[PDB]
Amino acid sequence: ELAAEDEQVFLMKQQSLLAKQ
Amino acid sequence: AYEEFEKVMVACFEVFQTWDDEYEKLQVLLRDIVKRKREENLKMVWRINPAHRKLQARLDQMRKFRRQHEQLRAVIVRVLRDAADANAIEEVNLAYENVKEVDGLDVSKEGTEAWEAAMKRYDERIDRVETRITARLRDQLGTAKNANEMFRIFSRFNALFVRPHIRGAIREYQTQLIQRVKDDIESLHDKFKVQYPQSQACKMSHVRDLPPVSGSIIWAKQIDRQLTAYMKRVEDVLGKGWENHVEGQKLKQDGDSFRMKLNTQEIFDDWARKVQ
Amino acid sequence: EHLEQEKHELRRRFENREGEWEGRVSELETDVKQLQDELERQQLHLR
Amino acid sequence: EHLEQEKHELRRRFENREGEWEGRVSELETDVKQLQDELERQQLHLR
Amino acid sequence: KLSLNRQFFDERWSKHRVVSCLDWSSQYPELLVASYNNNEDAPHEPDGVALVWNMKYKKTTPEYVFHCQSAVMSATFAKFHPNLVVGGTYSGQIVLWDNRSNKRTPVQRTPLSAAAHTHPVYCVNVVGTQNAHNLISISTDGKICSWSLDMLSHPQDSMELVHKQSKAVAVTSMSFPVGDVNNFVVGSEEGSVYTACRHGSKAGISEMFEGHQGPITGIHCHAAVGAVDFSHLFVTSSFDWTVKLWTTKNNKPLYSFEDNADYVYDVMWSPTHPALFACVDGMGRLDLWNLNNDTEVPTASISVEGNPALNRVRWTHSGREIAVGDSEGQIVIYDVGEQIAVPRNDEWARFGRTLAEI
Amino acid sequence: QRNLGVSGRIFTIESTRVRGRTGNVLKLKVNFLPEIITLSKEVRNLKWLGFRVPLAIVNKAHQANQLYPFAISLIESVRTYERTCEKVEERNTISLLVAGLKKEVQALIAEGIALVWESYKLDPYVQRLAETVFNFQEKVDDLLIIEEKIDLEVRSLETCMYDHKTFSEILNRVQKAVDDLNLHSYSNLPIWVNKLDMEIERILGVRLQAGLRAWTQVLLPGGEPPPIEECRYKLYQEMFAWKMVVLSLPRIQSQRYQVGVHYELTEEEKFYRNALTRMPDGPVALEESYSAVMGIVSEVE
Repeated sequence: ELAAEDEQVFLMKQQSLLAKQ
Repeated sequence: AYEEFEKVMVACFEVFQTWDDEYEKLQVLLRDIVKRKREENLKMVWRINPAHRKLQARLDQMRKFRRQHEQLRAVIVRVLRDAADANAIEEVNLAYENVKEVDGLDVSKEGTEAWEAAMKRYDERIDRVETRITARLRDQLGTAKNANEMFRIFSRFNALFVRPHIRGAIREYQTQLIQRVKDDIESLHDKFKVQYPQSQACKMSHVRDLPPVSGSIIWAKQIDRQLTAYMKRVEDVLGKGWENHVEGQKLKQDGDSFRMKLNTQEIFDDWARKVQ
Repeated sequence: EHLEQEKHELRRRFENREGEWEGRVSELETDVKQLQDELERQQLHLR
Repeated sequence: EHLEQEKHELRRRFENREGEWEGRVSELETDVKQLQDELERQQLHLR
Repeated sequence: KLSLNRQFFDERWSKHRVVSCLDWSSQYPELLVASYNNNEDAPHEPDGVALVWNMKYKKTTPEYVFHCQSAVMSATFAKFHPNLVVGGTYSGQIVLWDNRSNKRTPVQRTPLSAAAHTHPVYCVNVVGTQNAHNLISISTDGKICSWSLDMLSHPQDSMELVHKQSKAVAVTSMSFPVGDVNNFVVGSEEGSVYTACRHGSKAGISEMFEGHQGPITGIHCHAAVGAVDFSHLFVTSSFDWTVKLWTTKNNKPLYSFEDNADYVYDVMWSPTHPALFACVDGMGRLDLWNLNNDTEVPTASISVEGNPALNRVRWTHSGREIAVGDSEGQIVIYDVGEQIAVPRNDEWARFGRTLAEI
Repeated sequence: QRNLGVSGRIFTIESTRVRGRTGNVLKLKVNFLPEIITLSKEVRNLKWLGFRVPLAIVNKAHQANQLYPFAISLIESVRTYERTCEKVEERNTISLLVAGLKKEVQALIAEGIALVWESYKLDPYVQRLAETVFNFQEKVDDLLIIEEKIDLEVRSLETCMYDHKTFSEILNRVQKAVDDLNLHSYSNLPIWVNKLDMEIERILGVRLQAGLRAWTQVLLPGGEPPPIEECRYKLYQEMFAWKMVVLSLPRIQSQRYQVGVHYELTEEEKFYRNALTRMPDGPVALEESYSAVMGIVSEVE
């Protein structure tokens, strides 16, 4: 079962990617 | 001939483009000089109208003109290949001759007004040719009774539908034919939904010494061919740009998604793996 | 190579329009300067 | 990839300077417009 | 005298949102499409709404309901496609709604690219004959694009409108002469009308009209066609508390009707009477001026109950009914007295004489 | 004082509080403030009014207006992603099917977080994000309509006449809806249909219980139902005619289109033969059917 990430965890991950850049 | 005319036109436009670029370079140089020697010239007027621009526009009018004639004329030699057909052909030829009488290279006021009058006459004559053609467009339904005959009339005259006035005349037949084609591809969906081993094609292909894997691949290939044929029918019916039409969009999306599943590469790969 | 002709052409066109704008703003600046001088002179001449 | 970033940057710089120059020219155009109107009133005042 | 006929108001869809535009279907003249912008008090609700009400019934509900992503600032019926409803939105999308499909969400929408619109589209209209027609749309950045209702992925024609010194014309209104497809008028935020041409050697803005002192809300060309040609006439309302008559010939106003004590938001000629034109004012007042009978004070008038600002006036095609959309979002329909609505035989000659007097 | 301008990253994942949720809900916005959009109209309007706008603000406003066409495309594209995702969260049933499409949009949005406004890739990227999010919204809207149809039909099985053709007609309509889902390529379709199959099996199992008891009552919801050994054979033959009303129905298939892909389907997969084991009251109702046949035969013998 391929499952899309929840919006909250996805946005937390993207925040982590953005801040550390 | 039109190709030779195009060659001459592109040579002339190369000449004009060279004038433009080189005059721009010179203008840069003279502006630099005027900056350097500003005290020596009190007048800052910088506008010049080259004499040949009046020709450059005029020459362009032939380049735009003959194209709009040739794109018509060749089409009327193909699709109209009925007394109306010969009447339209001779009317177009007469219109072109009438415009051809005026001295195109004349550039003065007399040339300008003669050119404008001749182009107006040719425009009204061609507008009349388009009405003489819409008459045959109505005789389409006047003659054809079944869907196939009407579609074949659509396909034979397909280039003629590229014209702007012609396309809007035919709108009621387009909806009917697109609905019929939707019914056809729905029937194809029904045939493919019935899996191959249960289909009559499997049994009858086994009868004719055809092996089973080849039978399945052949069946899927024919369904793919028929989907291609129906999409081409839609393209002929709605002309160019059918991918983004109101009724062609759903057709294209369903056709693409269906053709994605008509692929038989997996069957061949599985057969090769099993035999190896 | 195709982009390089385009690139040099764009860099040159930038200066081509810039020179025209510099000339226009300079000459209009001198025009307003002359107008101001004339206005001051005429104001003094009035009284 | 690298010379495309540079190309887009140069295009936007040219458009920005074009914006600057049209702003300055339109400004100076209003400056003569109003000052000339004042000059016409001033010459009428002489009389 | 005007008599209140109906009040169209849906609690669910037309509540706390103003009416953005009005239009009557040409084929089915008992239908009114009305746009409604976003409701700030309902963020979760759809932003753009388009309600199609029907008069032949007495149902209080909208006959059809549509809504789209961005606020609908304009909407019109497709004249030759009876099943479509076009709508210009705040974003520049030209949404198209199909009544056959049970989907309220637009069945098409133009791209938000440079090739297409990217500013609010207050002006949309279908112009042409059945065998050759286009959808002309003009946005507030001056860009004008001609689509076909069959094709909304990209525009058939497009150009930006500039008059002098390559300055944008911030179009807010648009109207065409009757039976014409080439010439039209556009009012701008700057407060100047512009007569413009659609296709030709001189394609673009042609002439400028400087009369108004505030932004133009709505321009309407003369609609009545009969013995004496008046197609060159057009009226314009504006924020300068004025409604100005105009001819395409002159460059200055013919006559200015400043009876209004507030803004004037929309003006429209009657479709039948040549001299009757109705203007709506921000104080809640709808005024019909019959220039033949009275060129100076409103021939008839009536205020909506509760004095709500009136945004969009729109005649019925028969000329016997005028619909006004208020800030509340309730459409109020007023039946016009036959003595005013019905033109007498000599009203056209009388309007000729009255125009000569001006 | 505001220092209005546009530059840098195109998105900004801001922290916002939602009532009833202790955690701060993150929301995605395009890095193009509404004040910039107001500035473009402000500068244009004040100029015609005759106010000499400072040339510094004209430069700031003019700079961002060049980027306005891309900004408005992303703002609605981003907003469309939020509302389409809101619709999915409303209906947990359709969550699996949009897994494939939601993956792509999260990939395209993941691509955009790395870009900056000056990137030449912003031209193809805005069209891609705008187009894909439109595709996400259109497919989700269709799914809400397609599943409502499947949900109305599966609830129709509970309250339809106990005749084989009526049952077949309902499943025929449910099968067509599954086939359209197969064409669109919504992911996880085999997993979802299996859940739909078990709920259809439960409903048919419940209806079969009413069928047997109603059949048992006539012998001594449920529809309107030689030697001694032939009487027993005839009664069971009649019962098998009643039992086959439901057990002979076709089984909903999720991959009707994957044709030429050869996987053999057994009798159990083809039909609801196993529905007899899904009676709510266990095998009790089946025993009463057999017992009643034994009771009549006992009396006749």
